[PDB]
Amino acid sequence: LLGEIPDRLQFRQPSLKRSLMPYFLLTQAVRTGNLAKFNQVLDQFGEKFQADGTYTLIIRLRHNVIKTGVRMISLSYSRISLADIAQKLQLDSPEDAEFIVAKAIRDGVIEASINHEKGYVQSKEMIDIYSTREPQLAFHQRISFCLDIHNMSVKAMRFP
Amino acid sequence: ILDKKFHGILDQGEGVLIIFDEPPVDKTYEAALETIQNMSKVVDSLYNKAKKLT
Amino acid sequence: FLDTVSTFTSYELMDYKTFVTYTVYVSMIALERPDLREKVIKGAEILEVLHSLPAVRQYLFSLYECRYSVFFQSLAVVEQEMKKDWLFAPHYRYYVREMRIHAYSQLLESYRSLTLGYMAEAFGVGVEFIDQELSRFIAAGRLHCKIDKVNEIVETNRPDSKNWQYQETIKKGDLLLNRVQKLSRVINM
Amino acid sequence: LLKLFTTMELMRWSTLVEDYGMELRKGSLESPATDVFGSTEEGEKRWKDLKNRVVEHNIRIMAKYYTRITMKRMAQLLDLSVDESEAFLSNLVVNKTIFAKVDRLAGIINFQRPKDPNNLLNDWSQKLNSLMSLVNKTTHLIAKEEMIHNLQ
Amino acid sequence: AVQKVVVHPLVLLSVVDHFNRIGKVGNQKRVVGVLLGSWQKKVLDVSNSFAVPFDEDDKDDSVWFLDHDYLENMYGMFKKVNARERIVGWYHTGPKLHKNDIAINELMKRYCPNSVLVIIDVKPKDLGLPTEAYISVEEVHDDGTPTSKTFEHVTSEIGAEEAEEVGVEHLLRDIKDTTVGTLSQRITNQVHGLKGLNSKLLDIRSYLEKVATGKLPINHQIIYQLQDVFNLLPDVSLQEFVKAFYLKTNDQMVVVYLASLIRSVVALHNLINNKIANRDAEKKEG
Repeated sequence: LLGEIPDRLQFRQPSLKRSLMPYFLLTQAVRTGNLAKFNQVLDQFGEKFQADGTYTLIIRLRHNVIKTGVRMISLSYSRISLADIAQKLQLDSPEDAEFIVAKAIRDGVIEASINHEKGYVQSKEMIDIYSTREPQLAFHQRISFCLDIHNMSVKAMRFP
Repeated sequence: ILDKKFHGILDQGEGVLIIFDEPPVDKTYEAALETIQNMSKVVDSLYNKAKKLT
Repeated sequence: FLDTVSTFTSYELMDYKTFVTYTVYVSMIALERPDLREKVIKGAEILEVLHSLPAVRQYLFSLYECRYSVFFQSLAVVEQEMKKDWLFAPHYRYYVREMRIHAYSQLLESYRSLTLGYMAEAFGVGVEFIDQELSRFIAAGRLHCKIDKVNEIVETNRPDSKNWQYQETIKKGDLLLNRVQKLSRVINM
Repeated sequence: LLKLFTTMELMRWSTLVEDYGMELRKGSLESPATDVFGSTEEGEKRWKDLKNRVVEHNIRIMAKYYTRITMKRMAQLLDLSVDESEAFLSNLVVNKTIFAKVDRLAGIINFQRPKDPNNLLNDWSQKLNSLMSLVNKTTHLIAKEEMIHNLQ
Repeated sequence: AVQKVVVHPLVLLSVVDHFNRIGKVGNQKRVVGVLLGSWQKKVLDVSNSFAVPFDEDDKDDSVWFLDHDYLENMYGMFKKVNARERIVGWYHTGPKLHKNDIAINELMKRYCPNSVLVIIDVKPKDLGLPTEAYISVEEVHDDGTPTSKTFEHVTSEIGAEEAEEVGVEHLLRDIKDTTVGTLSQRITNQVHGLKGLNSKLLDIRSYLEKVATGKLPINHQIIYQLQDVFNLLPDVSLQEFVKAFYLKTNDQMVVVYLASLIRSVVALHNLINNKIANRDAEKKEG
């Protein structure tokens, strides 16, 4: 449900292997935006999901994969046209694409500007995150995380 | 630029070749590469940890 | 495989010229471009055996020549040997686009703004082929770059000399220090 | 002569010709204008060499004041065409007397400074130099405080 | 001539111990003596001195006498033991200077070409590095006064010497030295605003008083001149740092980065090694 996942066989175990086979190819269809491949996984491997009780996500995970598919394209390209990404992500229509990109801006997923005539989508490179801003501000949480462990080591040292 | 004999960058549209030797690498590789070695300090100490406890 | 002719030819070494083919196909990835031309040109005993094969020596120097018109041809000839040889069946899949990014590494490093129509020239002619190709390189983390669509512009980038290069410290250091957090609560009890 | 060498600034090159065009008629002694402007092939070389004196002495003071300059502004300042400036930009820079970054697309050019990586001198001259004048206040203030409070 | 002076705590005490000499017998004025300077260079230094009985009448505000039989033969005493030590001038504890002080220096100019007077303080109070120093010159004046002899302030600084810190720096024993790098620089910062901005308010109130009364001093012109040198940055609303804004944090760029990088590995040195040595002793004992 995060939308960003790698292939999960790096977590596979030879004993857990046989049990995760219906659940394995699932995430393999999440990395791709094909509907025919994703729906075929739900039909054949849906039997294993019944014991887990995970069916709550399968309706909202379709909206999760379409965000991964558009993030793959938006990160790979500067400008992405709605008509070219229409059939490539097979949204099949210009009107629902205007609804998805609108909600993508509402969720802060995409920075793309859109020029509506036919229409088309013309974006630009997002920058200025730079150096002086994010790393040093994140380091406030990194050191506050580390200096607490200094106390955790002292507290653990006081018992002996 | 690939052979390092020339440090710069071109401009295809307006046709102006710009030369920059600026972007050094100094502090960074001297940090992360030492931490990658520090990954061998804890993993090799994991043997001492689990051995003395159980 | 740096030993080269010091092994000479043996019943267990089969044909040494074929052993030259095995070491030259791995040397176009693992052996970097400064050292790629070095081992063949400065290396004495290994240089005569590669000059005997016009197909391999061409693709070796054409890789240094950077021309992308002869790559898709000659790389297929190497792939023909990679297809018809044993133990290379699982390993040829990643080998294909790894020699592409090897040629594409030096490619995008050349210009900050590059038009893919100028790439159609060298590729002969890449139009929609490198569209999804180079896009599937970025998604897998291979050669992070920004290529503009319908605007015919490629952007370079990514300045890895400063920001993202710092991230290896704390990220690998998280599970590190986490492992000694949990194991610190174990002592005692 | 020496006026152009000291304090520089700007003067119309024809006004310098007005002064050094009378030295042909000056005299008494015409020999200084003979060896120089009296010879046709030697004069034309020294005339363009006289140009090298007036145009580069501007570049010497302008390199101190840049910062930046537009290409069109350099033409009216050097009293010649932009193409003659590019010729004077090429021959002076191959002598590497002044480092210059010349952009002909937007017309913005400048003399030095090398890309501004400077960090230390930005902070040091800030903190050390300037604040030394700021911390020297009370030092000589109590010196003058004694002066004003002893009489008044 | 004389630019700056170096006053040792030893010779300054020679004025202070004489404050016990004539302080018990009284009565008026102050402690006054003749100063023995050590001049190796334009920078002036003082090692020892000799205090002489001196009095200045009030009424009679212009009356002053040194004892010159004390000055002559005792010079041959200190000269015999120390050949380098000679009289560079005189001194006194002030606290301020009456107009009669013009005649004390001009009389002893036979001893030294320029006699530097040192105003000292027996009871430390304010505002800072104590005592004072003056030099005798003639600037006349711009208004046209007859030639005006007025002592100009000489910056005074304390200095040390070998073998003299034995008993001096021993008796305190209560000082914490320093500690450089943590508290030493920051206590100054809290004081740099205090001592920096208090003289700011004391002078700006006297500079406003100028228009009101006490004019002259006009000054002129030294007051506003170096104040305008202070004006390279005002800094006023708001800070005019638009060019120094990105540069502000850019100076804090690496300082925070290293502080983030050092504390990470210093922890790896502190955390790991502590856990190792702890469990080695703790669990193997019981």
